[PDB]
Amino acid sequence: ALCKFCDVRFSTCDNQKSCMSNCSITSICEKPQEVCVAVWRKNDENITLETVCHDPKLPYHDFILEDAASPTCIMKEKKKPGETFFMCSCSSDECNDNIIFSEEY
Ligand SMILES: O=S(=O)([O-])CCC[n+]1ccccc1CCO
Repeated sequence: ALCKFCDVRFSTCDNQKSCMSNCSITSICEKPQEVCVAVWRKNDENITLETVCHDPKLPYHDFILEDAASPTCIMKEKKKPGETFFMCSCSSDECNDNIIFSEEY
């Protein structure tokens, strides 16, 4: 359990099949059950990328990390009232550093 852990940073990730995190912090997750998470958001002022460790038995941003067992971080759209974002989780080393915006691969 070893993840990029910069929390929410500005990003230029847009209109590409995959993105790097460009996060310089790689952390040992505090608890062994934790997985890596990436969250991509765009509003009319900026794009951000959030990278953390998170326990997948706990919701994150009001969603369950159903993909926690995956070695790769495959972005999927999350829609709630007021906000749409993209999120993925994964459980291989620094896997939230290689963020894939496709299911084609
Ligand atoms: O802002 S949007 O509504 O179009 C969602 C964009 C989703 N997204 C984010 C970042 C990189 C790539 C993609 C899609 C693949 O090109």
